[PDB]
Amino acid sequence: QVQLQQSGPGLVKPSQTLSLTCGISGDSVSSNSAAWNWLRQSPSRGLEWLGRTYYRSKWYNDYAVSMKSRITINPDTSRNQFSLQLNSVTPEDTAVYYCARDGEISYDYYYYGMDVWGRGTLVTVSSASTKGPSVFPLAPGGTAALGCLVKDYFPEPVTVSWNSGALTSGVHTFPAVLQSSGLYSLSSVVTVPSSSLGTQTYICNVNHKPSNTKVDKKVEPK
Amino acid sequence: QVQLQQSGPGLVKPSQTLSLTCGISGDSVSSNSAAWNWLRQSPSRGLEWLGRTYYRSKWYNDYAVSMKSRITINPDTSRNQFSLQLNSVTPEDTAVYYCARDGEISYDYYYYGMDVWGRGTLVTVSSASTKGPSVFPLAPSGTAALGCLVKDYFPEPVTVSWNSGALTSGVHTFPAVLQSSGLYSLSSVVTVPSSSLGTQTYICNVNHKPSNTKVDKKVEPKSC
Amino acid sequence: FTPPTVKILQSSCDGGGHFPPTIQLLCLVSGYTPGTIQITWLEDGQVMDVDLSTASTTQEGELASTQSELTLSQKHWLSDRTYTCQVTYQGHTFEDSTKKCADSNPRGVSAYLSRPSPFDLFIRKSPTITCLVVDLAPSKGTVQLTWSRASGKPVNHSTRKEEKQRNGTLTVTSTLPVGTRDWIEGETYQCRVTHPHLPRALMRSTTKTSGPRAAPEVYAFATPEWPGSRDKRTLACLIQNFMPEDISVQWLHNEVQLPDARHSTTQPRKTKGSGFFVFSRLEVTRAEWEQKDEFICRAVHEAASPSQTVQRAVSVN
Amino acid sequence: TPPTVKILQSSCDGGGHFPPTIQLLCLVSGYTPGTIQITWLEDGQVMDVDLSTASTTQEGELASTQSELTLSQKHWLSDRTYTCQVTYQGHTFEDSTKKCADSNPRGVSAYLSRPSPFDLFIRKSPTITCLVVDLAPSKGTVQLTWSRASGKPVNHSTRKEEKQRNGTLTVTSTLPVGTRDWIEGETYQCRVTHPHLPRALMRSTTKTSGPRAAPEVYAFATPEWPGSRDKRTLACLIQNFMPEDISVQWLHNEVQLPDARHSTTQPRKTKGSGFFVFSRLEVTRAEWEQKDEFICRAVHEAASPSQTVQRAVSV
Amino acid sequence: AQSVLTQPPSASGTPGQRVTISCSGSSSNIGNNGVNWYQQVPGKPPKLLIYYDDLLPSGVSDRFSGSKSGTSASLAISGLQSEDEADYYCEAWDDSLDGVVFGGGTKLTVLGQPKAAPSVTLFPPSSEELQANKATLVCLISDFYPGAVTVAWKADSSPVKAGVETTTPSKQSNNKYAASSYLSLTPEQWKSHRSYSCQVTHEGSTVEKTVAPTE
Amino acid sequence: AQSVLTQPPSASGTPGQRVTISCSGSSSNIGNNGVNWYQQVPGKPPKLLIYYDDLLPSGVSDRFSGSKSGTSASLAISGLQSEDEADYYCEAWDDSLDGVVFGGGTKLTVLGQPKAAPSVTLFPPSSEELQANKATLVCLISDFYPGAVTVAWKADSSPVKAGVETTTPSKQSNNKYAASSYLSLTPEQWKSHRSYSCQVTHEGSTVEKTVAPTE
Ligand SMILES: *[C@@H]1O[C@H](CO)[C@@H](O[C@@H]2O[C@H](CO)[C@@H](O[C@@H]3O[C@H](CO[C@@H]4O[C@H](CO)[C@@H](O)[C@H](O)[C@@H]4O)[C@@H](O)[C@H](O[C@@H]4O[C@H](CO)[C@@H](O)[C@H](O)[C@@H]4O)[C@@H]3O)[C@H](O)[C@H]2NC(C)=O)[C@H](O)[C@H]1NC(C)=O
Ligand SMILES: *[C@@H]1O[C@H](CO)[C@@H](O[C@@H]2O[C@H](CO)[C@@H](O[C@@H]3O[C@H](CO[C@@H]4O[C@H](CO)[C@@H](O)[C@H](O)[C@@H]4O)[C@@H](O)[C@H](O[C@@H]4O[C@H](CO)[C@@H](O)[C@H](O)[C@@H]4O)[C@@H]3O)[C@H](O)[C@H]2NC(C)=O)[C@H](O)[C@H]1NC(C)=O
Repeated sequence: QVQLQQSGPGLVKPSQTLSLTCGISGDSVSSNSAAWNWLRQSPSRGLEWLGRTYYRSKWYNDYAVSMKSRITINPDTSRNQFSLQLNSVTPEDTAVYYCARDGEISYDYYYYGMDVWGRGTLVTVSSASTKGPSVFPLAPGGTAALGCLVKDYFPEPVTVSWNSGALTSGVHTFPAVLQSSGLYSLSSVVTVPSSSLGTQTYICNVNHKPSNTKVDKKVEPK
Repeated sequence: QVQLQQSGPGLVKPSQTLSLTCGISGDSVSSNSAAWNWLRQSPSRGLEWLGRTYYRSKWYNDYAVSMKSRITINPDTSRNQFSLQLNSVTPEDTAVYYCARDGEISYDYYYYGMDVWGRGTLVTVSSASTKGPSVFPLAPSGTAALGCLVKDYFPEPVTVSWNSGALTSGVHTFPAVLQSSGLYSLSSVVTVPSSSLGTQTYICNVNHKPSNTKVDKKVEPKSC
Repeated sequence: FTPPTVKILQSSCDGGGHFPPTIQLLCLVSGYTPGTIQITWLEDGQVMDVDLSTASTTQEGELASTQSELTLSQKHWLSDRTYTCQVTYQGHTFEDSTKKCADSNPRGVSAYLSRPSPFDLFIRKSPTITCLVVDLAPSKGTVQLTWSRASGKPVNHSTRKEEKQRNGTLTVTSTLPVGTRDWIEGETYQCRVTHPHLPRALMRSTTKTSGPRAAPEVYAFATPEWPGSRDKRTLACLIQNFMPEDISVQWLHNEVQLPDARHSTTQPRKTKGSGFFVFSRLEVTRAEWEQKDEFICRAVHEAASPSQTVQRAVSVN
Repeated sequence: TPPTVKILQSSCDGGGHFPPTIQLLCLVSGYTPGTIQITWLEDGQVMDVDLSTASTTQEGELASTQSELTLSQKHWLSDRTYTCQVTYQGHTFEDSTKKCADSNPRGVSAYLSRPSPFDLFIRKSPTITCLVVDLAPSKGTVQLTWSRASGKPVNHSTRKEEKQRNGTLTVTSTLPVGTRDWIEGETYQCRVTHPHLPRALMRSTTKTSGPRAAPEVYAFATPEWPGSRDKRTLACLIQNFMPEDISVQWLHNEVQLPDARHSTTQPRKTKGSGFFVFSRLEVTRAEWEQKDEFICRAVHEAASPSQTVQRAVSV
Repeated sequence: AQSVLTQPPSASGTPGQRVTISCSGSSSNIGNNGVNWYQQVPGKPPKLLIYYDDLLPSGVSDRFSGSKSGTSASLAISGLQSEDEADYYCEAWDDSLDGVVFGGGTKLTVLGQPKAAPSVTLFPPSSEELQANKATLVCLISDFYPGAVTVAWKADSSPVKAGVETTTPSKQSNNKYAASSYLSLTPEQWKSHRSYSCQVTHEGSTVEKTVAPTE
Repeated sequence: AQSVLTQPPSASGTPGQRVTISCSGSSSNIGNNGVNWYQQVPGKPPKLLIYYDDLLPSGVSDRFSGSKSGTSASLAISGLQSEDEADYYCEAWDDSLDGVVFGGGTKLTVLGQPKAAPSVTLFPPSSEELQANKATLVCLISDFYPGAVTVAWKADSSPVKAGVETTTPSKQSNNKYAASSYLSLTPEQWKSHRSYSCQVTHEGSTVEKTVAPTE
């Protein structure tokens, strides 16, 4: 197997430069016979290719051109990773960014496709300061459902697990909402059918990365 | 237009070592997709492969058994040439030695053959003295014919040329002969019309390489 | 007053042959009488700022030596640029330079030169040859491609395409029109390619295949019904014993030449003993079945006569 | 503090070409002074000290020893490893160095066959060959191992490693496969390890997945062509099968003819669903009258009930 | 501005039939080079389906097919399913740009799916957040079909025309939908009213869910 | 002791016929690998004729053909000419030896060439060489075929016994043979006799050229 892992900030000020790096395992950035791409997706501009870097007898780069005047892709061959750097951002540069592996399949070969991808990373372009969530747990015949309320936070991944993610059964984390004063509000639901009210204890794990907020609430009835 | 020049001593004593050099013009020693071979030919053992040197991602060597104990072929990237060194020779090592290029003939490729050779060098194993030749003119009295006698030399090349390479028409260098004495004698004749007798002199250039002898003699239409 | 020697040394590679995270280049000017000695670092002939390098002079006894060091990221170095180190002493200019070393055994380049189709050469009477080169380093403007003729006779104007490939290669193709008689009467056409990366220049040659020309013998087919399965029918052609291999083949319908993508035609293949053969298949359709039931399989070949063509046909009666 | 060694080398020129002699330099730096011993190991063994030569500079507390070895371009390019070993106060410090490895070498190819329908069905002893070409010309370095998707053991393989004339190595191992196991799932896996491989290679083969369709046969004869009375050619079209793997033979007097006597094509793309091939035979006088009948046989997976199909033809 | 390869923004299906998606381009991309297809089930990353016009890789279903003629190409999905609703993307290598070129996207809808009512779950302003001063009325809806749900918040029997906001429904991995609505609140204007209601509408309509501070 | 590959020592053809030469190996060489043929006109280096099993390199006459089956191979020279008299060598690469392996050679003779009698030219001891007190007689024998000759020397009317040494004959670029005989003497004996004679006998018939002191 091969695997790609993104990382970087999710909030960039206008006019500043985004940086996101993509580490890989199961292959080498410096490898012949494959190539390393940065792509992006916004609902507005669809799915959009940005650049590529790869090594043969030398290091080569291919940019979108499109925008070649703001972009640098370039590999860190020691750490076995490659990094995208995009200058002078505006809101249009808000997207989910993907790193991906363009290489061959086999046999006949010569044929390339981007067959390996990173989870994606949400980068948002704004002046607005990054606020951490205010989190309120709430009180819960067929079944029962409780949950945590993650309130008023800026730029959003905001992912939530349950007691370090041991209960995956009947769990719905809802998308968020923009307010008139733009800030996001998200809420989650976990079900247990009455049953153990006092046998099972529930701590919701709330992750907002760009504010460094990990504060996990234990939900109690009443 | 690849080309290969051999060089090295014609004469080598018993138990000492032979050294020959092939310089390469038109390709490189270091070339991928080729390989550089030594072979030799005695009348007695026929045509026989010795060894090969080539560069893939490092330098590699391949030798025949038998020679393997006694032989080394080394590339010199400096002057673009490669060379053979054979230890402890005996008279059975007397042969003409040939350097050759094993290689492409492209298209489909993968198929190698030896498409390019050097002219050969005669390497003689003897405890005996390289001796330069006495050289006498052979005088004229068909049309006309005159000669050069290259007498008592060891070991063998003895090449001859008439008027410094100028006249190649009607010229025959004969094989040599060994007397039981052990030296070699050889003759070269040119055939010329006697209508040309009185308008120029003719000169025989003999060069015995491993005596470093070059001297010339002139051919005189003798007394009166 | 020894003219100073200048020599550059560099970070080496680890035990397994790998490169280190940075690459240091140390310029050494040794063996000189003191004075002004000015070191300068060029990159590919350009200057880079003095704040990436440091200088150290040491005067021992009568002689003198200066060392200067420049640091490079692995990436810059593997970007294969020439770095020059250039000293100024007594109005003279000395220099030594360096780039990374050549692959000892790299790939490697393929060059294909086509002969013109029997179709093209006989029918359209606009025959062309193509030169193709694959697996060149993906940098444009370095490759050079020239056409010749063994007779040294002037050649037509060719047309070039350099195209950068998906797998980080470059493919160049030039195609040439050839004098339509000149092909038939002798005439070797030459294609010469040079690149700095190539050790020798690449020459590929092309010409009329010398040999024992014999004409083709055609037979037309179709398969009996496999009824109830769909519609239509399938038909194929066996054309054989021709010499040399060069052959074009096609299918018409009431003098309408059917697109190449319609019929699958094989490549001329050898026979045990003498001759070559091809086989070509065409699946017809029920519309043209009734429309006219005749179908023609034509072979253009050098040795065919009169017109260098042999036709033939078939239907279902 | 302990000191540190780095090695430096003579460098290639503008054109990126080696010089005739490679100098390697050990720099031990940043230490307490006193006893400093430097050894040079070639390939892990001590060297003749004559072309190895040391020296030591100091200012105040800073102290740096340097040793220097010269190599010929030939020795360096012989792929040897060079270790600089520093003995200081009864300890050892190390740096080794090798020629820098190629950036874009080719590179090695590996091919894994499927067995033939003939091999499976008729003479029931199928096999697959994993073939590896363009390895470095040195033996005993390579490791080739067979294995199954099912975790079940494998039959013994056979292995050849044979030096090619162009300076490569071709290593080839064939594995007997179970004539049953192949038909029920069963992916076979071929795996090669060599020092010159960045990563291990693996190829894996199996029965081609798809909608099995039997072959259709059409035999033939040619209209006699002038000047050859005694030489007549016979054809077989075989179409719309699946998967593509197909064996084909010809039978005179109910005996299989040498596979060299006829010529089949490679199963190629149909425009529709399926695959097709064509095969020709060329017969003569003697064959004319022995009996005149000729079998064109195809062994296919979906062929039934016995996994073959044969059509007969004559003249 | 817009993309390079052209593909129709919408395509549709019925659970048994076969639908194709169009991809048009130039010679610089589809003509001289091969075409790839990708499937995107959003919030997830793209997954490769077809490569060099014809090919299917490991872990892919053969009902997925592809074709190319000249400067255009087609992706054929046959015998559809529920999870087949996805954004579908084509791309080729353009050698006059030196670059990868994508398609605009084609959203693939499958109708003939049943009509499932929503599930309206409500909660009272929590144990905390009252000490935080103001509070909020939270409504969670799930598992419906169309994505057409409109809310009118009614505090007591009186509808709230200000202080409210709603999302636009977002897909679920079993191909149901997800919505949420929020009403900002001051506990003064909370405990000065008696009861509450969510009031959804799913097509014709569904009913609400109601809670009061009767702990 | 002899080559690893075996070829017959000699082969014969009549002009225009088709002659073939065989080469027998094992599987480690001829079985597994391609076979080359080289042609050698003595004193000149071998020249490649056939490569891999059947392939002819540029600038090789198509009269030259080759084949390989199993563990052995054949070279077919078809439509023989006179310029084809040569030594013919086969070689293959050997994968048990990791080495190139050669055939012992086949000398091909083209039979039924016209019988040609020698042209003898004989030279007297030079202006020099008599000081140095040794006199040598030189008989050069020029173009003769079958190619066996016998030489006797004559002092006046009598035979000369010792002081004589003779070439074993050598083939030339016109495929006819050359030779030479030498007579060692003491420069008194040169004046001590009236005339000296070289007599060459070739097939039946003897040529004699003869010279005498002073002129
Ligand atoms: C990187 O990717 C590039 C491009 O993506 C790859 O380049 C490909 O390399 C192939 C071989 O190196 C090329 O195939 C060749 O095409 C030649 C000419 O094209 C044909 O023209 C003739 C008529 O003149 C027709 O028959 C064909 O249909 C084509 O139109 C062929 O002449 C050539 O040689 C043949 O080989 C076959 C198979 O062995 C023989 O049976 C036959 O005798 C013949 O000599 C071969 O088929 C391919 O075109 C080329 N792609 C291009 C140019 O766009 C690189 O290989 C990739 N590099 C790496 C390192 O992966
Ligand atoms: C220098 O050294 C050697 C000389 O010995 C060369 O060796 C050859 O290298 C080739 C290129 O990699 C090898 O080509 C492959 O051969 C394979 C196996 O042979 C076939 O096996 C199948 C199944 O048993 C049979 O049906 C066939 O008749 C053969 O027996 C092929 O499987 C393999 O695959 C093909 O590639 C072609 C490319 O044209 C495709 O068109 C085709 O569809 C298929 O994918 C391929 O042909 C060759 O075997 C090998 N020969 C030997 C004796 O080892 C080196 O290449 C040389 N190295 C250099 C750098 O020049």
